[PDB]
Amino acid sequence: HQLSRADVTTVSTFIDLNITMLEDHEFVPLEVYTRHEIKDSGLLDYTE
Amino acid sequence: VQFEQPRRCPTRPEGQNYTEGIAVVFKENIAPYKFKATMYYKDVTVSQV
Ligand code: NA
Repeated sequence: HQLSRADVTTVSTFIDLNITMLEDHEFVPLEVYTRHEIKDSGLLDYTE
Repeated sequence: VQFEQPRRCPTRPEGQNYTEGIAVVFKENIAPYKFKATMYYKDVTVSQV
């Protein structure tokens, strides 16, 4: 008779190692207080 | 001599469990409270000439 390799049970001598790449990441600008908020926190503005 | 028998292999960590959720982050308020006012006064000028 005749067989394909898919017709034979396959065992592996290979040791698995699943390494995945660290993904791209985007850092958006972030501020707790903008400089306009810091300017506006004063009660009276001398210039205005 | 004999060969060392197979060692106990390490175990992959369980992995950090994460709770999904929605959040609102609040900061200390530094903006003054603002409102609208109306001033009624009278400019009084006395000129000695
Ligand atoms: Na041995």
